[PDB]
Amino acid sequence: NLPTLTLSGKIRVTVTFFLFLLSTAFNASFLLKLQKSRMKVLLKHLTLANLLETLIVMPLDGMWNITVQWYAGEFLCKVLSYLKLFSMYAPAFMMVVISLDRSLAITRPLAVKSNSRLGRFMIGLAWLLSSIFAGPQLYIFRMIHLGFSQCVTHGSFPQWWHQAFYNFFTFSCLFIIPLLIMLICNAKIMFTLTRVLQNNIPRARLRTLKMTVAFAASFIVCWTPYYVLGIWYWFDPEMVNRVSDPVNHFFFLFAFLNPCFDPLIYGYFSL
Amino acid sequence: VQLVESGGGLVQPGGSRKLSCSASGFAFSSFGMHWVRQAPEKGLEWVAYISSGSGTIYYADTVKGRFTISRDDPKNTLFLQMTSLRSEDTAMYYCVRSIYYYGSSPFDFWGQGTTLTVSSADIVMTQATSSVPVTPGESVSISCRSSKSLLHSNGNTYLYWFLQRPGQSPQLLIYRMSNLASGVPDRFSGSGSGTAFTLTISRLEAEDVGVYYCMQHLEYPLTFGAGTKLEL
Amino acid sequence: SAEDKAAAERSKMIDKNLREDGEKARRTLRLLLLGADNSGKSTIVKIFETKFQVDKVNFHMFDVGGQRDERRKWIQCFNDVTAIIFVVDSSDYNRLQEALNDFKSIWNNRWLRTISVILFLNKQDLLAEKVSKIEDYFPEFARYTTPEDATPEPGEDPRVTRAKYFIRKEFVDISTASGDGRHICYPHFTCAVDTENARRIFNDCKDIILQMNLREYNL
Amino acid sequence: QHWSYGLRPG
Amino acid sequence: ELDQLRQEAEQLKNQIRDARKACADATLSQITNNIDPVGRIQMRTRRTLRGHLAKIYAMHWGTDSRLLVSASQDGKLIIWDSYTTNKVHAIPLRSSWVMTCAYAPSGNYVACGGLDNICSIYNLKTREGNVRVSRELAGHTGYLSCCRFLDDNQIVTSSGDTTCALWDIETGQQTTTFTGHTGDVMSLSLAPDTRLFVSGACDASAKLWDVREGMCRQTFTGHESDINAICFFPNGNAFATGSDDATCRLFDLRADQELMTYSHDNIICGITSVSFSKSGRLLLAGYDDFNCNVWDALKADRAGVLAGHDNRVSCLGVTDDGMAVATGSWDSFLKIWN
Amino acid sequence: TASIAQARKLVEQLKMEANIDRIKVSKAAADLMAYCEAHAKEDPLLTPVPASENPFR
Repeated sequence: NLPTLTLSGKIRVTVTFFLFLLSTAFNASFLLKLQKSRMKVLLKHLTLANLLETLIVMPLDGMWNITVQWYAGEFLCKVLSYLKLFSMYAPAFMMVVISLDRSLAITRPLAVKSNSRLGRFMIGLAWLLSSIFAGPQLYIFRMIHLGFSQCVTHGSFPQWWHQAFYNFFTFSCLFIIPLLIMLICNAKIMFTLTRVLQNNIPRARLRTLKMTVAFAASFIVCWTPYYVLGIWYWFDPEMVNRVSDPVNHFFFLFAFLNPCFDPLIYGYFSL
Repeated sequence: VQLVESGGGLVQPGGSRKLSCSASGFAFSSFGMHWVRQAPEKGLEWVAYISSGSGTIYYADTVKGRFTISRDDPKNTLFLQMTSLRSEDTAMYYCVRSIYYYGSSPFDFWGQGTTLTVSSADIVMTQATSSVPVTPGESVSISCRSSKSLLHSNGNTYLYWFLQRPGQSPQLLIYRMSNLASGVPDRFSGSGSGTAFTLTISRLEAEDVGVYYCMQHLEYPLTFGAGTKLEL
Repeated sequence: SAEDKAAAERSKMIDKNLREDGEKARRTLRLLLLGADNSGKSTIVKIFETKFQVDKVNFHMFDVGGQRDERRKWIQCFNDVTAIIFVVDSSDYNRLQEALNDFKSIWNNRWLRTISVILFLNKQDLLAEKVSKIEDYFPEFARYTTPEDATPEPGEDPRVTRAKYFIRKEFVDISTASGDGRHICYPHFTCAVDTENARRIFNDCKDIILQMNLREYNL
Repeated sequence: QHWSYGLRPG
Repeated sequence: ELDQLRQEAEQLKNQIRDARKACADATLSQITNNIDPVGRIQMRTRRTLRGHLAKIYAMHWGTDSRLLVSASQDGKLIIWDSYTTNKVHAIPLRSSWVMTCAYAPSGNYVACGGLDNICSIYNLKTREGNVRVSRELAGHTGYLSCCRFLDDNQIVTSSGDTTCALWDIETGQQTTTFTGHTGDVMSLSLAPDTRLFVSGACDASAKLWDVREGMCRQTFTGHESDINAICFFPNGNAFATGSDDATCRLFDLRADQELMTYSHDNIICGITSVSFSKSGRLLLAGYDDFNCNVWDALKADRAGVLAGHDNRVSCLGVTDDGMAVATGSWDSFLKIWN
Repeated sequence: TASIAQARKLVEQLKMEANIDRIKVSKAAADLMAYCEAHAKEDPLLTPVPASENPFR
């Protein structure tokens, strides 16, 4: 009934702390490698954003899980629920920016490289859009009592229609749209390479196909289970009473793999 | 090089009238401009200041707001618009050029000015005497005292000497209390201890007769000293 | 510091003007044109300088023509160019060994390891008219045979096409033997009356920038 | 869970 | 009688080599075995001048150790101020290609030059407030590589046409012509007495030039490759060379011999600039491996490193009072190390 | 012809260079060392100057 620390939770928070440590170590090593070019700038900023998420969200998620109930303060919860979604948006926008930069470099090399403003324009706009679209969390989230404690969106949104609308908006800005633009950008890269073919062009074509499929697979694997449970709850809120405790616990552990996977995949498929 | 100033005439008290300076024969854009007034049978007084790019404008404590300084680079014409005119403002305003880079010679050339007739923390600087009779070939040394020390931290003493021969415009003899400007005879020399400097001439000649002047260019206000009348 | 403020203002103005001047010239492609005197040095595009426009990108050419030989030093200045245009006279067989050696020297220069080289086998028509009378090729030429997948121009004689592809083969072979994929040649055949050369240079430059971007992004 | 998963430690 | 002339030349060369061997009873490295070291000279980038856009090819220090002049491939000469990192003038260039830049001893003039085959003498103390080209020295057939003023009326020029020629600014005519070398001359350095100057060329040799008489004095053939940059010891008796074979060497006029090989195994790069510290204990030298070193002239061992640059070091000069060092590289930046 | 003139110029230059008298290398080395020691206090880089008198710091 009242959410407590069942067996499915101690393991969850232990694994969450383990993933925190692994993500921090991996991204620190990747930053050390990158410090020692435009691609370098974008990759370094992406790894820094992944550090921001790993150091903000995973400790937050673990703290709620191991230490159930959230009473630290309405304002504190509101700022933390801003920082969470902000650090969540940042990697996706950075991925989109990287894909756009690659597409502009390959498809239109002569003209794209002529403007150095885009080196700062896109990196600035990624953070700016993250901050601007991550705000709405401030007004909804808040500390809620009744005498259980937890920080929930109940009441802020008049109807479940509005909850579905906001959830779908964040879903689109998080998962569907960044993946679609990465796929489209790499598709245009492959189309341009094919037109050129129609020495090293075949090798680059193979590596771009590998990179597209690898990033798609990693992103999908990470954010499929998360949003499967999310959509189940979203359309049929009763699933929690349709109790499945390990289900409710262990699927949202994967979405923190994306901060872990980004350094590895980018380091292997780039440098 | 030559500068021209336009204006002159009579203006009823409380009225207004604008002075315009025309330039010919130098890069007006790379040079700043200054305005210096002088009441009839009186001394000098800095009026305003407009720099290249019009991004640094200074005004005298007794002109601010009323008088405004504007420069037009494309057509080489400078304006110092004037709103409120009083008897104390009856003075024949001059114009002066100045470029500020290391090794520069600020206040190098002076125009001729137009005779305008109307119907405390500043760095004050005093000159010892009003007149000094002399003889040809005699070395007469002027004395001048600075209320505030002019040896700014960068090691430069900011004192400028001048000479307004009878019926002409000031010509700069020394521009930083030690350096001798171009086109002036080598006889003129500058000396300084740090608070009160002096100006020396090896051998007075016919062209060396006039009224000398001093500058205190340490800070935004520029204070002149009552001139010394040299005759023989 | 009443005067140092104006000095800083001058410095800021000078910085602004320098930035404007740099902006005006960043988006212009640079090319170095070098070749033999007998060759069509200046007829390809229709110290010395030249400018031409193609597809709203400004090509900026150069032609030293001021030093006899031993280019080992003034070439260093041209290590940021987009492509080097090499023009060789095909008709003059007796003056082809020197051209080949010059191409080898340009390709194997330590300061040009990343700079691609365009190649214009100028005087193609003259070659077509030179084989025929008293033209034994000094090198070996019997062993060669036109590649089966050759695509000669319509109405091109087998002798003409085998000679043409032999010249191109010599130059390309000199180009690949040492180049480690960083820079690649782009052969072309041109005549004095040709007018398509600007398009060819534009296409070569696009390909060069494309491969530079591929290398930069590890793609 | 950037959403609220019931009264659970999202 | 080609054989007779060849035999005479061979005999002269053999006699010169024998005299060179005879005059060398010791190596200065041995004599420097009883001299205290200098230790690690850690220098920091006190000022970083960021005006330029393209690469920097040459620069010179003013007589007051305060004004700096730099030439870059963007066709812009900038007269800096080391004490306040603020520019004074930005002289435009007719020819964007520049390989030399000079600053007059009296601070009045500044010279440029490059592939345009012409040396331009600019006027700084102009009554009209804009630096103007006083004259263009356009008698050369090759590309200029170094200009250095003697006074406000004579400038020396090294041109890849294998000839150096002292000029006269007023008449714009080649007052004297030096026609000895057999290859491109890349740099020259003026002696303090101003009655002599040296020029090293791409034939791996050096020659000292009698500015007045017009005939060379000595020929030094110690290098295995080009001689990009040459310096002149302040004492007026030695000059240090910078070659492309990772080697810097020391020569002495009176001895007329080689004295040092400032080189190391771990360097396989080239030397683009060379300069001497005021007291002569430091022989600074730029290098192609993105950084410039600080060699001890006497011991010849390295005594510091200046790793602030991320491209070829192209120029290097030490003030007339020894209070600073400046290094310009293809990174479009200048750094004043103290 | 050109070759004869070139050879004559080369031999003349070699003779002129050989005609220069030379001093011993040890004396030159001593001169260099003496000059280096003489102005040891006048080289800011060799002996880091006091931070007060340094015009840059």
